[PDB]
Amino acid sequence: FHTFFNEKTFGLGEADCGLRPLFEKKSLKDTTEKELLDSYIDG
Amino acid sequence: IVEGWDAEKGIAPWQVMLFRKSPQELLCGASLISDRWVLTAAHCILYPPWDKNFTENDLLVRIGKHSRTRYERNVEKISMLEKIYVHPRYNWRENLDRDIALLKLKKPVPFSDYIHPVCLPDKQTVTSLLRAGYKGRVTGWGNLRETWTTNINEIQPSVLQVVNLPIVERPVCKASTRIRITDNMFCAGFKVNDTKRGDACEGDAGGPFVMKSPFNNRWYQMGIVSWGEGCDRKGKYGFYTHVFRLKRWIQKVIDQFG
Amino acid sequence: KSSDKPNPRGYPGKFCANDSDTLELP
Ligand SMILES: *[C@@H]1O[C@H](CO)[C@@H](O)[C@H](O)[C@H]1NC(C)=O
Ligand SMILES: *[C@@H]1O[C@H](CO)[C@@H](O)[C@H](O)[C@H]1NC(C)=O
Repeated sequence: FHTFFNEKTFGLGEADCGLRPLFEKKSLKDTTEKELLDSYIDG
Repeated sequence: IVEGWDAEKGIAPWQVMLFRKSPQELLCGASLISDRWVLTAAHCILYPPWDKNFTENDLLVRIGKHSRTRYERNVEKISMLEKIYVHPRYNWRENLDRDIALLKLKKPVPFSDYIHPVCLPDKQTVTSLLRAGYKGRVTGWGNLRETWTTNINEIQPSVLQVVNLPIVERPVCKASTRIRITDNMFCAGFKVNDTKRGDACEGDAGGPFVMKSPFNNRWYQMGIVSWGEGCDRKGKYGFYTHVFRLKRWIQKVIDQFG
Repeated sequence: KSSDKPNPRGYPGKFCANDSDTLELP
């Protein structure tokens, strides 16, 4: 990833944002992800 | 959210509720970009046309909720607001340009399985995901439909809704309304004008418009539920605050704590 | 009409005292 904010002005989280505990961390996809991931035709 | 569905628990740990203290009232939605900062729509905080001018004390935020009403203890965490930072060049009089604001939680909030911050995009992620056709996601406890079968004000969900919407080309977004849209907002919905339906309605403001980068597997908040005419209106698209464009501002504020 | 400014989304809490008809429709 890439720390953009300053850990002390921003707060904790920056380095692990966007990763849900009940899915990503667990390698579990949610009901509708595929509908989104499949829409990213971009290379 | 209209045409959406029940969100699996912990589907959006960042989703937040902007709660008015007295009287208690669920105002808008919000996000968690950090344990000290909450992002939400500016008009949720300031809107003269409706005698709407809240301050740090008038309200607070509830994080990690699922139910639109009960107090899910041992899960959701309440937090008092320390300072509200609504974008200066916010324009509540004309087109609601730059609808955005930052919320500084008095005391940092503890993370968990149901509360985890969302990621702010970067020039690189935006350019590749924020394009016409690419679908994004939105979540909130807003109205399930634009209208009211009036003898029944029950169109408000019992649990956090979630709808997947695709982004619409700028020109179309422009044509869709007489209102003057800017490069500080983008719209999404369906033209297909049948296929699937769905949009955010009253009460989804501040709600995040997120996308999961197929590259690093993380969720990014491209927009903020701002405005729209009607809800799920054919030939009509929703409008969210372009988050990446106000990154600069966000940066400024956080770095100088306002 | 005499208008058009966008409809902000935080729900109508500010006027949840709204419109319909003086009752009569299916
Ligand atoms: C909000 O009220 C504050 C605090 O009393 C005042 O300074 C300001 O004029 C009000 N906001 C607007 C732009 O109406
Ligand atoms: C969808 O219907 C809208 C709303 O009536 C109309 O403005 C639009 O041109 C239609 N889209 C088609 C038929 O391509």
